[PDB]
Formats: sequence, structure tokens, C-alpha cells
Amino acid sequence: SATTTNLKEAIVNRRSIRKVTKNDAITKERIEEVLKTALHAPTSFNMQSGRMVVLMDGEHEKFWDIVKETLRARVPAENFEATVERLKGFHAGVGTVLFFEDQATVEKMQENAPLYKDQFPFWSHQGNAMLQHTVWMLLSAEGIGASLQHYNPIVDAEVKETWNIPAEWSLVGQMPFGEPNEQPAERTFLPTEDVVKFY
Amino acid sequence: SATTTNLKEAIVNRRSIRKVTKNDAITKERIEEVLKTALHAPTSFNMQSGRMVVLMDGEHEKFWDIVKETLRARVPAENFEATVERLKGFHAGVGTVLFFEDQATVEKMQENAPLYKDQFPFWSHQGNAMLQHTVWMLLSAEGIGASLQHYNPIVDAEVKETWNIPAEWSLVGQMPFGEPNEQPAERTFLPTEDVVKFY
Ligand SMILES: Cc1cc2nc3c(=O)[nH]c(=O)nc-3n(C[C@H](O)[C@H](O)[C@H](O)COP(=O)(O)O)c2cc1C
Ligand SMILES: Cc1cc2nc3c(=O)[nH]c(=O)nc-3n(C[C@H](O)[C@H](O)[C@H](O)COP(=O)(O)O)c2cc1C
Repeated sequence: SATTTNLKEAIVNRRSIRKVTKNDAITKERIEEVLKTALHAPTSFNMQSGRMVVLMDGEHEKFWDIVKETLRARVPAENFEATVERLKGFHAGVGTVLFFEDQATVEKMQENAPLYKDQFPFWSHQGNAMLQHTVWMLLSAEGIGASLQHYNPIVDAEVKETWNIPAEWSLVGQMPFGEPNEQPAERTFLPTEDVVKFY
Repeated sequence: SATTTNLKEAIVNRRSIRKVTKNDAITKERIEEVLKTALHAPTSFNMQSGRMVVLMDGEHEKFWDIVKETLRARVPAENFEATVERLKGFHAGVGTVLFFEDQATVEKMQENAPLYKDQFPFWSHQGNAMLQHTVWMLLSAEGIGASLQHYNPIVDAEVKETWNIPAEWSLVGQMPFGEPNEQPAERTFLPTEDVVKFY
């Protein structure tokens, strides 16, 4: 359905859907296609330091349980339930995309192109963001709800250990997706003439 | 022409075109539309710290002359001509998009959401990257060649001063665009099974 929708609509219709349920139509195969297309997003010096680990169903829920538990040890009793309430809408989804950045790659590129050594650490985040956003738009184009979460770095250690992630991969973000199950919130924009100037 | 092309093609067909010429069909108005659509890209906490300053024709060339001159003072005589050779393909274009990030916004958001104070500086780069990439894809969808350059921070001061840019705006990148005038270079990809793991 990412062929149906044209570019402009894909940009404008992608919204953050924080509550998603399950659906058997959303398969590992379909996800596979989305990620293969998304990998066409560019990277500085084509270093392609981005890494994606997709957790589906069984493993998907396990992750969000990890988050819930990590929060249980860092939040006062009175705020716990309120803090983990939002985790429900993710845990209910089909799966979650874990976005990592290969730090060994960034470090090596800093050696090969010392003239940009200070920029590579940022281009690392830029490249991963472009990739994250592409995946997001593609999923929405296919009628799959998704949102971008950030439970790093508090869940990093645990996640890394339970899924044998190289030490050089740093967790950048998590994208829980699934059959949409909430109406996107209203979004406001600063007036255009304030963010854009022509000369 | 960004309605013609569908999403998947927009992702796959966007390439870096480093040599662009002029064309009167590429107007400030058309550019305007592209940027208004691109601003639908998301920002952390919807802080929208991104800022874009478009330099067209007269002012476009002036910028690239600034780059050329800045390089003339930082590069040994023997390497000058080789270093500024690539600047020709940009200077020949229609215009250039200057991507800034409002630092006062990032700093304020660090105050409002101290729980993510360490992430905002990176989300700043992420948000701007998502925006940069969207603009890039939209331009290509409309048959306009473009590339992403990084002459910051060496030209920052000069640019800031000759175009009255608030001090809190940091230069993140430059996108010279125009009538395509070069065939995109071959691009290679690391094997998919190495960047994507399923569980
Ligand atoms: C964060 C980031 C920084 C980049 N910086 C530069 C740059 O300074 N100069 C340049 O010519 N290209 C730069 N690029 C562009 C990449 O080299 C380019 O996107 C990639 O090789 C492009 O492949 P493309 O033609 O295949 O799609 C940058 C790309 C990213 C994602
Ligand atoms: C760099 C970056 C970090 C973000 N982090 C979070 C997060 O931790 N939690 C969350 O619910 N949304 C997060 N978001 C999502 C933004 O709040 C969201 O994209 C924006 O408000 C979405 O508008 P959308 O529904 O209109 O298109 C992040 C977005 C960006 C660009």
C-alpha cells in the first residue's frame, strides 16, 4: 500500500499512533520489505552505521515488560502506575523496531576523515533519524500505526544482554507498531514565515 | 510532480546530484511548496527547532563565493584549486537551502523536560535530519537535483553576519539544488542480513 499513496500524502499523513493492537496481516515479511526500502535513506560517507533489530510478538512483549520493570525500580511507588500506563498501548502492538548506531563505524570514519571527525558523531544521529523517519512513513503508508519512543539509555544494558547485541551498538530509539488503535492527537505548527526566510 | 511519483519511488530514486545548473521553471514559489510540505516532518516534543533560510540566484552564488574564499584562507596554495573544484557544480545551481537549528529552543526544552535534557541536543540533529531528507526527496520527486553539503562551521560566522541570522541558530547543513547536471554515482549497500536482525 506504499505504492498506492503518493509522496506528499505519505509525509502529511504519517502521525504518531501510541496505541496499537495486533493483526495477523502485519507479517515479518511485510515488515521486511519496509526495512529494505527504508535502507535507501542516505548516510554520511555512506558509512551506513545504522542497525535495526525487530522484535515480533513473543519477543516484542518481552521488551516492553523489560521497560515496565526497569521503570518499576526507578520510580516512586505513587507514580509507578501512571508512568507505565502508556506502555500498555505499545505492548499490545504487533512488534517493535530497535534502532541502533554502530559506534565502531563512526569511530573508524573519524579516523579515515579526520577533517570531519567532530561531525561524524552527529551525522550518526542524523543518518539514523532519516532512517527512522522513512520506516515510520512507510509503515503508515501501509496502514500500520507506529510511534517513536526513547527508553534508552535506561534499558540499554538489559536489552543488549537479552538479545546478544554487539557492545558497539548504541540504542537510539524504539518504534512500537501495529494495527492502529487510537486517533492521532491534534498537531500544531509555528507559523511558516517564522521558520522560513528567503533571500 | 511530487504527487505523480509514489512513496517507494521517492525513497529509492532520491540521489545526490552534486552538479546542478539553472532553470527558470524552478521558482521561489515551487520551492516554497516543498518546504511547507517538508515541515510536516516530526520534531521531539514538537519543539520544531529547525530553521531554513533559502538563498536564490544572486544570493545563492554569493554564499558559494563565501565558501570558496573561506577555503582560500585555510588551504595551502597547492591544494586550493583542487579543493574548490566541487564548489563549481553548486554555484551553478538555482539556489541553496541553509538548515539551522534554534539552540535557544533546545536549551528551553532541556529545562521543561529535564528528564530528557541529555537527549534534546541529539534530537535536535535528528529532527533537522528528518527535515533535510524530506526536502531532498521532495525536490528529487519534482526533478530537481540536490546534494547535502557541510561547510559549517568554517563559514558560520560570515554567513550569520551577511544574512542577519540570530546568534542562537547553528548552521547544520547546506543543500545546493537546481536543474540536474550530472549522473548520480553508483551506490553500494552492506548486505541486508548484516544490518537487520529479527526476533
Ligand atoms: C548526516 C549526513 C551528512 C552528509 N554530508 C555530506 C557532505 O558533507 N558532502 C557530500 O558531498 N555529501 C554528504 N552527505 C551525503 C552522502 O554522502 C550521501 O547521502 C550518500 O552517499 C548518498 O547516496 P545517494 O546518491 O546515493 O543517495 C551526507 C549524508 C548524511 C546522511
Ligand atoms: C528526535 C525525536 C525524538 C522523539 N521522541 C519521543 C518520545 O520519547 N516519546 C513519544 O511519545 N514521542 C517522541 N517523539 C515524537 C514526537 O513527539 C512526534 O513525532 C510529534 O509530536 C509527532 O507529531 P505527529 O503525530 O504529528 O506527526 C520524537 C520525535 C523526534 C523527531
